[PDB]
Amino acid sequence: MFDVFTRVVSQADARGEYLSGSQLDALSATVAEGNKRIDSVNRITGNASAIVSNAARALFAEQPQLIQPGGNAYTSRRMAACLRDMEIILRYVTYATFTGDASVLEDRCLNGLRETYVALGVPGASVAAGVQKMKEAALDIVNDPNGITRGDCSAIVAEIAGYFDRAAAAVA
Amino acid sequence: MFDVFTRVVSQADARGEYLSGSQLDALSATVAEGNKRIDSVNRITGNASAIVSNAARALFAEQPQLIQPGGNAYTSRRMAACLRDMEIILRYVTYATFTGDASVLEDRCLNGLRETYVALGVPGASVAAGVQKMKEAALDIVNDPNGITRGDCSAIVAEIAGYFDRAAAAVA
Amino acid sequence: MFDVFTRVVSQADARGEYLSGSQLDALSATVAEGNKRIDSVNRITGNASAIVSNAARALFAEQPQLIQPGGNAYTSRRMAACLRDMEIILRYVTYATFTGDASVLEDRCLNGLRETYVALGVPGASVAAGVQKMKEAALDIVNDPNGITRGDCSAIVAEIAGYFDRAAAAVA
Amino acid sequence: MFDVFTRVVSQADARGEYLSGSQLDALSATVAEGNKRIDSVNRITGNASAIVSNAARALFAEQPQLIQPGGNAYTSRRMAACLRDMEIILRYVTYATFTGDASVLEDRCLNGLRETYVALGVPGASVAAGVQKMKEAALDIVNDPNGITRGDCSAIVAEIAGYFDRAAAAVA
Amino acid sequence: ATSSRQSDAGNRLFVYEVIGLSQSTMTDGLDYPIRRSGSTFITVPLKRMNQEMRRITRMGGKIVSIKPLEGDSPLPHTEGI
Amino acid sequence: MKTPLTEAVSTADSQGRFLSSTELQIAFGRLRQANAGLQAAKALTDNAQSLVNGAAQAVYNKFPYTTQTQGNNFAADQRGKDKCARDIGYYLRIVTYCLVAGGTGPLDEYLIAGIDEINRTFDLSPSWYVEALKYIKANHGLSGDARDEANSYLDYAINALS
Amino acid sequence: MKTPLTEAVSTADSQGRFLSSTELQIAFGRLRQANAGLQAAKALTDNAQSLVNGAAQAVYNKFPYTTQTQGNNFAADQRGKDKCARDIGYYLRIVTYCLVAGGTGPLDEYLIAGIDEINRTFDLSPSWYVEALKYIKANHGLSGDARDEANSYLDYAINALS
Amino acid sequence: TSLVSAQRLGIVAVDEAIPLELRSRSTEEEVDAVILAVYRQVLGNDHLMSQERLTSAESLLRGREISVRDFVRAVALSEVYRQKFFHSNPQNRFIELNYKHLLGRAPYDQSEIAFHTDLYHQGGYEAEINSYIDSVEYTENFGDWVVPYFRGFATQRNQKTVGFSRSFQVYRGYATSDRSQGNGSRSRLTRELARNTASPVYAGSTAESLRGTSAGSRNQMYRLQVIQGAAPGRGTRVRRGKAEYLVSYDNLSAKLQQINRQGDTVTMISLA
Ligand SMILES: *[C@H](C)[C@H]1/C(=C/c2[nH]c(/C=C3N=C(/C=C4\NC(=O)C(CC)=C4C)C(C)=C\3CCC(=O)O)c(CCC(=O)O)c2C)NC(=O)[C@@H]1C
Ligand SMILES: *[C@H](C)[C@H]1/C(=C/c2[nH]c(/C=C3N=C(/C=C4\NC(=O)C(CC)=C4C)C(C)=C\3CCC(=O)O)c(CCC(=O)O)c2C)NC(=O)[C@@H]1C
Ligand SMILES: *[C@H](C)[C@H]1/C(=C/c2[nH]c(/C=C3N=C(/C=C4\NC(=O)C(CC)=C4C)C(C)=C\3CCC(=O)O)c(CCC(=O)O)c2C)NC(=O)[C@@H]1C
Ligand SMILES: CCC1=C(C)/C(=C/C2=NC(=C\c3[nH]c(/C=C4\NC(=O)[C@H](C)[C@H]4CC)c(C)c3CCC(=O)O)/C(CCC(=O)O)=C2C)NC1=O
Ligand SMILES: CCC1=C(C)/C(=C/C2=NC(=C\c3[nH]c(/C=C4\NC(=O)[C@H](C)[C@H]4CC)c(C)c3CCC(=O)O)/C(CCC(=O)O)=C2C)NC1=O
Ligand SMILES: CCC1=C(C)/C(=C/C2=NC(=C\c3[nH]c(/C=C4\NC(=O)[C@H](C)[C@H]4CC)c(C)c3CCC(=O)O)/C(CCC(=O)O)=C2C)NC1=O
Ligand SMILES: CCC1=C(C)/C(=C/C2=NC(=C\c3[nH]c(/C=C4\NC(=O)[C@H](C)[C@H]4CC)c(C)c3CCC(=O)O)/C(CCC(=O)O)=C2C)NC1=O
Ligand SMILES: CCC1=C(C)/C(=C/C2=NC(=C\c3[nH]c(/C=C4\NC(=O)[C@H](C)[C@H]4CC)c(C)c3CCC(=O)O)/C(CCC(=O)O)=C2C)NC1=O
Ligand SMILES: CCC1=C(C)/C(=C/C2=NC(=C\c3[nH]c(/C=C4\NC(=O)[C@H](C)[C@H]4CC)c(C)c3CCC(=O)O)/C(CCC(=O)O)=C2C)NC1=O
Ligand SMILES: CCC1=C(C)/C(=C/C2=NC(=C\c3[nH]c(/C=C4\NC(=O)[C@H](C)[C@H]4CC)c(C)c3CCC(=O)O)/C(CCC(=O)O)=C2C)NC1=O
Ligand SMILES: CCC1=C(C)/C(=C/C2=NC(=C\c3[nH]c(/C=C4\NC(=O)[C@H](C)[C@H]4CC)c(C)c3CCC(=O)O)/C(CCC(=O)O)=C2C)NC1=O
Ligand SMILES: CCC1=C(C)/C(=C/C2=NC(=C\c3[nH]c(/C=C4\NC(=O)[C@H](C)[C@H]4CC)c(C)c3CCC(=O)O)/C(CCC(=O)O)=C2C)NC1=O
Ligand SMILES: CCC1=C(C)/C(=C/C2=NC(=C\c3[nH]c(/C=C4\NC(=O)[C@H](C)[C@H]4CC)c(C)c3CCC(=O)O)/C(CCC(=O)O)=C2C)NC1=O
Ligand SMILES: CCC1=C(C)/C(=C/C2=NC(=C\c3[nH]c(/C=C4\NC(=O)[C@H](C)[C@H]4CC)c(C)c3CCC(=O)O)/C(CCC(=O)O)=C2C)NC1=O
Repeated sequence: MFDVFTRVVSQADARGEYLSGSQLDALSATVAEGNKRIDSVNRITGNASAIVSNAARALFAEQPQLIQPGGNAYTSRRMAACLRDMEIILRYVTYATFTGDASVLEDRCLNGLRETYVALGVPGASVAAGVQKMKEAALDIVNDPNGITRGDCSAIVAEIAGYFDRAAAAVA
Repeated sequence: MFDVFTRVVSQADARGEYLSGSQLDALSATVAEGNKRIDSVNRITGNASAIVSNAARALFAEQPQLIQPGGNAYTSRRMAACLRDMEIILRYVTYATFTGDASVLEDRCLNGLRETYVALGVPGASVAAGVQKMKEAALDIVNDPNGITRGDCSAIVAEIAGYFDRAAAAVA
Repeated sequence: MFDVFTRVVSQADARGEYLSGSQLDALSATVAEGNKRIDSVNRITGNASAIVSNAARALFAEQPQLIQPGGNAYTSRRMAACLRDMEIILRYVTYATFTGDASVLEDRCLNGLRETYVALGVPGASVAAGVQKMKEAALDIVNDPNGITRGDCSAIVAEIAGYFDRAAAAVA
Repeated sequence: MFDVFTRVVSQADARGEYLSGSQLDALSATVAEGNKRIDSVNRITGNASAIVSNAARALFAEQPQLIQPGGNAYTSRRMAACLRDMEIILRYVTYATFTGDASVLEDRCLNGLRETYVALGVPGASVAAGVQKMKEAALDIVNDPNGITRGDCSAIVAEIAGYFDRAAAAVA
Repeated sequence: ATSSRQSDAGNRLFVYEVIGLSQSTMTDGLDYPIRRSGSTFITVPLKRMNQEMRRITRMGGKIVSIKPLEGDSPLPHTEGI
Repeated sequence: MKTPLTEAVSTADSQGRFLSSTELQIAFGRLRQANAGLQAAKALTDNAQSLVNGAAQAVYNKFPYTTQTQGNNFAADQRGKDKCARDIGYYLRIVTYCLVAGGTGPLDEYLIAGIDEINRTFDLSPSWYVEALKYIKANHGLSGDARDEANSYLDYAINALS
Repeated sequence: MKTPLTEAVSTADSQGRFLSSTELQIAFGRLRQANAGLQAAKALTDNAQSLVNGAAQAVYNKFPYTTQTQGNNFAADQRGKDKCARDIGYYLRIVTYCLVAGGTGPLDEYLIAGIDEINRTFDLSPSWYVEALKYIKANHGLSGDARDEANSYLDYAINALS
Repeated sequence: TSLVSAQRLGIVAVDEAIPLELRSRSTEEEVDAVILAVYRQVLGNDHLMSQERLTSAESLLRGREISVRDFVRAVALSEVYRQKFFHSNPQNRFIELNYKHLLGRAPYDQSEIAFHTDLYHQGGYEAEINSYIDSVEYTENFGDWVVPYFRGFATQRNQKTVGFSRSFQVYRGYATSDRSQGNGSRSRLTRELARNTASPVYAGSTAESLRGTSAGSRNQMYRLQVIQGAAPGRGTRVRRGKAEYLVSYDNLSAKLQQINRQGDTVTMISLA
């Protein structure tokens, strides 16, 4: 896998060049944003169970076809598997936020996931709706101004929204 | 796998008949060139590392894009895999020479090698060129007049060359 | 596991010197003995099932308490395991005759066989009696003058008897 | 522990059968060889100190690494223990020659000797080399025609050689 | 790591098709050589699906297709014949 | 399908290294005795019909109940004799295959593997084939190294059936 | 186990010294006497079945109560008679073992040690075995140097049982 | 290990053992050899009869429908493995048997035993068996196509040094098995695995001791690993908690009486 540094390292080794001034300056800016990135990872991790439970509540409230007898998320076994799937997707989104590159999210969670959900009969649009709800919950929790020092965090929120849209698009 | 004996045994078993006189005379002829077969196997085995290193040197001499930063043979891991592939191909050509039939080479080395190289992105034309280079290196080692009893060895040289063309055609 | 050669090689490498000429002459004597050795191995292998069955029947003629209800060789399973142990001991005796050293017996056949027969409740003295009876049958098989060219084979018979006595002494 | 008679006595008692005519004839042959056996025991006992001193001198001439400062046989006490070990091994070889069975040599002297030499850091290959030198010394003294009545004594010399070989193999 | 296990429905078999199995620091751990990298087909039950996916993913393999079987038997694999 | 050469290559490939002098000596023993194996295979191919008919006659001599007891497993009718004759012909043909190959490999994949289930399911006594193979041992009439492999493959199927 | 060779080696090992001329004389006496011991053991081996049956019969003559009254320790049934014949066969076989070994070592290791606890526990009378050994003394038929060997081991077991 | 160590330890044949890999398009001989190797190693060198030979999973290998790992899993999940190693065995012994068969290893620590016991209690035998085959260690060591083999006598990347000494307590020899009389065996590691220590190896020729004139009438010694505590009478000063006693046959009953009167527990008795 790669993080925000080793992705640029792998690109430079493919090109066979040393890093220029612009790439090192971009990586230094990423290091400057790194504390905000770790704050985002900490907040989503600390409210992960709340995010998964509230997203499951809203998903099966707006889509009651899944929890009804016969629905995929019906039966405590399949429901526990669905809650595990929300927890796994949120966990790998936090992993991709931590690395700063989505290599862990593509290569470790989203690869074969669409074919998994097609072979299982899992409706991937419902999973994408749950990922959208985890996105809005996590972006509200990151952007909470209380209990943390002031600063601009539009870049990391945009990156987390990109990771969440990547997770939702891989199952849709 | 098969050798020169179990090949015609399996053909006679699939026909359900005993071996006729011409088949046994052909196998007696195979026993007659068996000593030259053992000589060829021993000479390629004894000069295998020199053959692999010289074939690699020529291959990266007139195809330098393999070793270029970003090339398929660039990075120690990829070059070690390249020399290991050369060693495996030469070893399985000696295996097929030893058996007198290309069952071990086609079934345990060339079986699935082409889509392996396709999925990795390994350029199979350059692999076939390296196999060709090991072919003239091995046939130059075999046909060295010094330090060996005189005799005609065109059949075993043609059979080794045929094994090398089966190895090169399975990767191109 | 050693043969007649690598045992002398192992003590010489432990001493750190080349083989003296007496050791080379003794190894050449074993090389000249090797045709009679391969004859003995082939004869015991060819009559292995007859040797095992005859020794089993005459062992239970000697010891009827083994197949008696409650005996160790009673019940098809235990009888079948006993018969497998008899043919395994005969097989490893052929192995030790083949190599010319008894390292395969003490390293594979008798390695923990005493502990296994104590733990299972197997009477090891009855196993040693069966090994002596297979020894008598195999020595009558090897020293049979019919169907072979003449020669003095007391050395290979004494070596087979030594392997059999070491196999019997390990379980008793 | 056993002698030549009591080994086959114990082997017959483990089977519960009387000794057959072949075993009694073999023991009668042992009784016939016993005078030469006593002669061999007497000769090795007489020249025991010469055997030990000459073989130790030859061993440290061939292996001067043992007496060098820091060597295993360096220091008077370790060298004494070395000469004591050679004398004890000779004494137990004479005991095994006297009894006609290697029960005393293997059971009282060779069992656990390899573990002791490993635990002290004693090189068991050097012990095996010294025991081998004592072997050709003892078979040179035993097979000396001078001062004794003539007769074929190859069997007792081979038996002493076997005792020395199992003494050297128990430490190598 | 799943609730599927200890269930009859968790014996539903699937076939994973994975590509790109190559040596990597993640693969440097392995004590055995890998012989194929073209298209490896693995039969996986439902209970064991989580383990297999992670294992394939950990080694860097890429999953191309997962075919359901509608059976507990691996008979419609038909790849090694 | 085991021979000297195939097991030599399999051992070297399990080692993952080249063909050392061990496998070369394996090939030398194969070359040394392959000519006698081919001569033995030629002689048994020439005498195949006579030895199969004599082996079937010896089986009927030792086991006369196969020729008089009515049953699908027995040779009381001409169908059972034809099946017995072609079974003995199979045994002799895979024996010649083992002589050609130079190992018991053709016996291992063609005849030995699964033969316990064949004799159990169709109620074939293995002692019939044991007497047939003892007739082939008694009357193949080779000498030297040709007879020694002939006794090797014959007693291999004797030991597997008993 | 106790033989002249084992005793000589045990004493020389206890003193940590080589085998002197004393041990050589021990082996010389063993060697001279061993041929008569082996001939005595051969004759007892050949006459063993008749000697054991006659010894059991002589015990039944001196002690008829062992054949009439019921009891596990008595020979009134076939099981008790088989046990008595097996016991006397054990005694005679170990006497032959002592004849071969040249000392009372087989008796001391196989029969003498613990026979008091056996005769106490299983209610066996040592007088029965004393009469059995006395019948072996009466009818072994050895003469000369071999007879004094046989009678020494038979009286050693008698003196142990009485 | 090398020749001089393995000759004393009796593990020569383990060191010259080649891991069987079922290559693609394998001949029936190679599939038969893989099946026989799996039955030898997974079923612990048991005399396996043909009546429980698992013909279905054998045909699934022959068919190439399942991998070698699947066959190992099928064999370990069968009732042959349940009868031989699970039903009559305690949990510690069964977990050690699983490690020896599936992973070719001795267990390293007590938390591994606690994890496997908790996984048995939470998910059944099937879940527990899967734990070993679907582990990172199995995939790395054997993967899909290599028959599992004993790796406890070789230097492993993530291994504990105590695993080498415990492998001799688990692997008793080449001609041994894991079957006992009545099929119920007690674990030899529970004393050390719980306490995170090791025992002396004492395997084969390692167990022997020098006899001399000190062996008694029977020229053999007996080896006693005994945990010693303070005596209530305080007659003799105890210098070590774990003590070694080498005693003859003629004093073995007396020495056992001495140890039992001292209140000390016997942990091992072997030949020497
Ligand atoms: C010198 C004053 C006279 C002399 C000496 C001589 N010595 C030896 C042999 C040995 N000497 C020793 C002594 C020691 N070894 C030790 O480790 C220590 C303690 C550190 C001591 C004191 C030993 C062990 C030997 C024998 C082993 C060996 O050769 O090293 C010899 C050789 C004897 C032989 O037979 O080979 C000689 C000649 N000789 C004289 O004439 C001087 C008057
Ligand atoms: C015969 C003279 C009289 C007789 C004998 C009788 N003996 C037994 C039982 C046992 N005898 C032995 C003796 C030995 N066992 C040994 O191993 C050796 C050394 C080789 C000896 C001498 C033993 C051990 C037993 C008991 C165990 C067993 O049954 O084998 C019995 C049976 C006693 C019982 O209660 O079952 C009998 C009857 N009885 C007579 O009346 C004869 C006068
Ligand atoms: C037969 C003459 C006697 C007899 C035998 C008997 N043996 C067993 C069980 C086992 N035997 C072995 C031995 C080996 N296994 C090997 O792989 C090798 C080669 C290195 C040897 C020498 C083993 C391991 C076992 C146990 C495992 C298994 O059963 O496969 C039994 C069965 C005991 C039981 O209760 O299960 C028996 C009966 N028994 C006799 O009475 C004869 C004297
Ligand atoms: C067929 C097997 C099966 C079971 C057993 C099952 C249980 C189950 N109960 C749920 C919710 C719930 N269950 C309750 C139950 C109660 N609240 C109370 O105060 C009462 C005391 C109590 C009733 C005894 C409530 C209030 C919720 C809603 C929780 C939420 O939306 O957050 C949910 C969450 C999803 C949803 O809203 O449907 C599941 C999956 N589902 C299944 O498929
Ligand atoms: C390594 C990372 C990883 C991922 C990504 C993963 C996905 C995953 N989800 C699964 C099942 C499942 N996933 C769901 C999920 C849902 N059903 C719905 O209706 C909702 C739309 C949705 C939740 C939002 C369900 C219901 C199953 C069980 C399907 C079945 O039992 O038939 C399975 C089958 C195996 C098993 O559950 O044990 C896998 C492998 N497993 C992993 O280890
Ligand atoms: C081990 C646990 C741990 C963590 C996670 C941690 C994070 C952490 N976040 C920091 C800053 C910060 N964190 C933020 C983050 C944000 N600001 C906002 O208004 C947004 C709501 C939000 C984005 C999610 C900002 C803007 C800073 C100051 C700039 C910077 O230091 O990078 C700092 C600098 C010290 C400080 O001023 O507080 C630390 C140490 N410290 C710890 O000990
Ligand atoms: C990115 C990771 C990486 C490394 C490290 C690497 C090393 C590397 N160095 C090579 C050759 C070489 N390297 C040298 C180097 C030297 N000769 C000397 O006398 C000097 C003392 C010394 C320099 C310090 C030479 C002479 C060759 C040519 C060898 C040949 O053609 O036979 C080759 C052979 C292929 C080729 O000709 O390019 C490789 C693969 N390749 C890689 O992809
Ligand atoms: C274990 C190692 C070992 C090997 C490998 C070996 C091989 C070997 N090759 C031989 C012959 C031979 N080898 C050749 C081979 C050739 N002649 C040529 O001019 C070509 C350059 C070349 C083909 C590569 C020929 C022509 C013969 C003689 C014909 C024959 O014996 O088959 C012979 C017969 C004895 C002799 O005349 O030398 C042996 C023993 N002997 C051993 O001990
Ligand atoms: C409790 C499970 C169990 C079974 C089943 C069993 C069978 C069994 N039957 C045997 C022998 C035998 N069985 C027979 C049987 C027959 N011969 C005939 O002609 C008849 C047609 C037929 C009867 C139906 C004979 C003759 C032997 C002796 C074979 C020999 O000594 O060579 C033997 C050989 C050992 C011995 O002599 O006792 C075994 C082990 N043993 C067992 O422990
Ligand atoms: C692949 C099967 C095969 C085998 C096994 C085989 C063995 C074999 N044994 C031989 C010799 C021999 N075999 C013996 C053996 C014995 N002589 C006796 O009287 C004893 C009964 C007996 C000991 C068991 C002797 C004495 C020789 C001749 C000396 C020698 O060649 O070493 C020979 C030399 C050629 C000959 O004179 O026959 C061969 C080739 N040949 C083959 O093709
Ligand atoms: C049962 C009869 C018996 C035997 C067999 C025996 C062997 C024996 N040899 C020993 C030591 C020794 N043995 C040697 C021998 C040698 N060093 C060399 O370099 C040479 C290769 C070799 C002379 C051939 C040495 C040097 C020691 C002392 C090791 C030490 O303490 O540092 C010790 C340690 C105890 C002691 O200090 O004596 C024993 C027990 N002890 C017995 O009671
Ligand atoms: C107490 C001290 C003592 C001893 C040891 C002793 C031994 C002894 N050795 C003898 C014979 C013998 N000794 C030998 C031995 C040999 N012949 C050889 O040429 C070989 C060099 C050598 C083997 C080491 C032979 C061949 C006989 C004659 C055969 C025999 O009597 O067994 C004899 C028979 C009488 C005679 O002819 O001399 C005796 C008494 N006598 C004693 O008073
Ligand atoms: C937990 C981490 C860990 C440790 C500590 C460890 C030690 C270790 N050292 C070993 C062997 C060995 N270690 C040595 C070391 C030495 N020989 C000498 O003379 C020197 C004094 C010394 C080097 C300084 C040797 C020679 C062997 C091989 C012994 C043999 O195979 O015969 C072995 C046997 C297995 C093998 O050969 O791989 C182990 C397990 N293994 C581990 O996984
Ligand atoms: C889950 C239960 C299960 C099933 C259903 C199963 C079927 C099955 N049958 C097979 C082979 C086979 N099946 C047959 C059957 C026959 N040939 C004929 O001509 C007849 C029409 C017919 C019998 C009446 C044959 C001949 C093969 C071997 C094909 C070959 O190896 O070339 C194979 C390939 C592996 C092997 O050779 O054993 C499988 C997997 N295996 C299982 O485990």
